[PDB]
Amino acid sequence: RRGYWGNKIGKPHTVRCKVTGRCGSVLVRLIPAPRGTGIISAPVPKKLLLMAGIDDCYTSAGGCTATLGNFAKATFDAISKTYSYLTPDLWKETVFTKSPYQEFTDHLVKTHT
RNA sequence: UACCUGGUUGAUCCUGCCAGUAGCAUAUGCUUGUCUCAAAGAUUAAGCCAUGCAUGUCUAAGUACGCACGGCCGGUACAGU
Repeated sequence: RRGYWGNKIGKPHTVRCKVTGRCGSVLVRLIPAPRGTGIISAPVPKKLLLMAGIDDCYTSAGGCTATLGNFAKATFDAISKTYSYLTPDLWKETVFTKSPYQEFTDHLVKTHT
């Protein structure tokens, strides 16, 4: 989930909110950034965030980032939390639409599992 | 540009320092066409010093008998310089 800096002009360029993600003494602090600053990070998370389409970000690390297996999994952990972070936009209540499992069950009553 | 990478082990995750990285100002090595700007015996010995120079000054208007120059003849405030 991508978001904006402090104002709108369409097409989100950065992270919605300031989030973290930890994997066994490594953590990352993805901080939002204004347009055109580029991704300011180490080489390892610069891969992931660039592929994500998050084109602007400030970061900072803490702990042993030498063992990169932790470092990248902790980045990926942070990138997950974006839709698991509650924002005032999402406060309006969902309509609880029926599941595809329910509606399309008619074709699956043959022998299908 | 709010950034990290290598090194303790058979292998893994930490703690931790060492090394790598960029700027700045002094010395030094090697090299060097053209253009502008210019810091420069402070670091150490506020150690010691040859020679040369670096503070003098007169307007119509303080004092002109320089045997100076000049004079158009002088002085009688008395010339001009």
